[PDB]
Amino acid sequence: LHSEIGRLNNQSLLWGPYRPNIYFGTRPRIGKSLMTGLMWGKIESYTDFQHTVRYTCEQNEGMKGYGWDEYDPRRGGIQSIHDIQNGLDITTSFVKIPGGAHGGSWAARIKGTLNDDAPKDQKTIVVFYVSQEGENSELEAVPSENEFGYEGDVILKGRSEALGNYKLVVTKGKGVIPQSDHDLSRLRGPGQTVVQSLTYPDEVLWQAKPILFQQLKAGIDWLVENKYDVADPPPPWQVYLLANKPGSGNVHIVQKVFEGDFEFDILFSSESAGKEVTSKDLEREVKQATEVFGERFARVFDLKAPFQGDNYKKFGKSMFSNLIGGIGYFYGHSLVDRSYAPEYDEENEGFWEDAAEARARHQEALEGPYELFTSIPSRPFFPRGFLWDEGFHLLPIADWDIDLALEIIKSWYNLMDEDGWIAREQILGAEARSKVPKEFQTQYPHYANPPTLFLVLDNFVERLRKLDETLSTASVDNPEVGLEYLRRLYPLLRRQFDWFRKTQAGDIKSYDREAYSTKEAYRWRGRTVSHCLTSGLDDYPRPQPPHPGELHVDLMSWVGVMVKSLISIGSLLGATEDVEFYTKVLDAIEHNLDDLHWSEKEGCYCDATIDEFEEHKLVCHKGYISLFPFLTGLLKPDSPKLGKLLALIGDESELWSPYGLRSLSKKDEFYGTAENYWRSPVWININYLAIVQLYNIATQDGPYKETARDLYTRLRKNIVETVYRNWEETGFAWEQYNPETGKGQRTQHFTGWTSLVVKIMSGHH
Ligand SMILES: NNNc1ccc(NCCOC(=O)NCCN[C@H]2C[C@](O)(CO)[C@@H](O)[C@H](O)[C@H]2O)c([N+](=O)[O-])c1
Repeated sequence: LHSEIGRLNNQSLLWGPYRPNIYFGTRPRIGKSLMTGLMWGKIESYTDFQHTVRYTCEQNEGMKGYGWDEYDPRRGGIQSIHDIQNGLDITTSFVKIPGGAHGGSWAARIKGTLNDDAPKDQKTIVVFYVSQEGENSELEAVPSENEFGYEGDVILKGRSEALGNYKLVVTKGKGVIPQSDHDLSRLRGPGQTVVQSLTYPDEVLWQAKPILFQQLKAGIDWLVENKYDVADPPPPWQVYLLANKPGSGNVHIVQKVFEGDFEFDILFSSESAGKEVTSKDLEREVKQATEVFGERFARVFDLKAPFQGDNYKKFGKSMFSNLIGGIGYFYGHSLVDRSYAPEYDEENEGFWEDAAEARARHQEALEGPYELFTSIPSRPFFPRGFLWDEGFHLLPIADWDIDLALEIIKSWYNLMDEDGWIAREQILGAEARSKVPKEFQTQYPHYANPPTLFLVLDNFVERLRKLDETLSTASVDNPEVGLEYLRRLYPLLRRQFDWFRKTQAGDIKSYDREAYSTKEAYRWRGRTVSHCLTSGLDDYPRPQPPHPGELHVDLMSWVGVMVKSLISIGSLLGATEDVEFYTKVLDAIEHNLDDLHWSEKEGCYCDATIDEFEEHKLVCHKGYISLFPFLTGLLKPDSPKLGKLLALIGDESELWSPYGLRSLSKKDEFYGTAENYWRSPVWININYLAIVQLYNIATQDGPYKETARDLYTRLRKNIVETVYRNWEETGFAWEQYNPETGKGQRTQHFTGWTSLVVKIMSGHH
């Protein structure tokens, strides 16, 4: 029955708009298969279209906003694009119809509505782009009755081993199609839908924009050749309408020109299913999907006071839909340095200069291919997997569809190498590589990243302890299924644990360092003078200079998080030899956090180094780092240390702003310095951890109960209102929030762990 549920999940999740890097497009969870993409742009002149056309996601002054209004990857949803430049408000509805043996059918409706500023007679070019990779697969446009293009629907017939037999139809659609009186209409028609079928080597099929432009250019070249000129030029839109040449190939370009408002549909019909999909089907399923989404939202994200109002409900649906609608499928090679140069060991003073020299050797090579199914921090700026981000993305996703979250964990864990390493950024394939400068593509097997995915696993364990509806929860309703999942995953968690202890170990025994355990001390590899990218907290101030004797209290705390889950899961599997080892490490970390990291003087945790004169020195920068033992759930509810941290969190002159907890204290010398990334702004992921821990203390007998209750209440309020006010004003979730003004700054469309705000509002942790 475990294998049964796995097959049902496979079939359920196969199709999706799993191309978050573009406004709109579909692909299935198969590396080499069928992919679709939407392009549009107004055409007003002979040279404007190339600047107006939209394809990959961006955010600038010309695009007001975009995102999913509702989305469930099992069913589909609706996306809204608000394009100032092209004067267009676009709707893309996408829906899945289960059936057959090949992962079902789907349909999309693309609807374009001119805004008020647009000339009533704007010409808009719309392109649907279709590609198929594979050695033994086929795809063909059925030619039209008419000479020059299509009066009605365009039918593509294809086949592959992955998908079997299928048909993809691009319907005729509603809207005025402009007509030309030019001479040229005698050879190119007066204006009609057109198809060009082409073939390129598989590996470049993804470059839709250049492929399309290469065709437009050849069209124009043909004009110049055949004596069409400025004596008497055809209208711009006709100059950019391709000559109709349907046939067979691995690329098919469907082009339409509309005057005024438009709509058309794409229907993908799996032949192995019932009868083929119709437009009337699409409308039904769209309506049905909405109802289903609505009802689930109210059960799963039941917003509590003072956020019960409809305004906060629209806000919640927007934050949730955009996070889950980021889910993508990636496939291809990664760029890894597998030299393991000894300089990466970072054992010397000045190691950063060594490791730069090792990097300058450039021994990195492509390897793979790999696949990943994952949600993403930002469609326009970060459309790929990020290790510790995913930990946060999956927390609300898990509430919604636990089986989906587990799928994404499985996907992530399947990437882990024999050593136990997973790269912190997953850039798979040329398409993903295309948005990342070369200098930043290379992953390093010594670079770790917070194991935030353990948090999601914790939520699963506690739920396990105490047809789409059925599938979404199958892994908790069927305990044998739950356990088998953990059984298969458990070894890899353990490998990761050990990998941490091997590669990220700090130096106790070689120094004048007294402490309860000789084993337990951690230092992030990869740090520069200015940065510690691997910790997640890029420029949070650390010991200067960096030094092989550093210990990092955040890293040690993460280790604690892992052991606690390893205990929980190990128990469920009866791996007693293991569970006993874990307990001794937990015990040691608890003592060692105190022995090595606690400053009695400052009243918080700190990172350590080694002096000019070789003694252990604590270095305190009051901020997120300082609270780590608390945020990660390691301190007992009656601890005096905890009480002292509650004082720190509450203190307006340190961390507590009207807008949330500041990343760094206003008292710290490093406040608001350098790039001021993690040196003062309010970050929702860390605020979320605090809100959760405060709630724990608040709902449990103890000395800090009512102080925590007070902080919980006010912090939940502050964080939600900050993210909400900004959403109301700007349309966007932001990466971080300004502690002085409350304004969102840095990356937009950050959904992204900012979306955790849905879980904060709904509460009852
Ligand atoms: N002006 N542009 N400079 C610039 C510098 C470096 C790079 N490439 C390194 C790839 O890493 C990054 O993206 N940047 C670090 C920012 N990290 C943020 C966000 C996130 O990393 C993902 O949400 C979280 O995980 C981190 O916790 C959080 O601190 C690029 N680039 O174009 O890729 C551009």
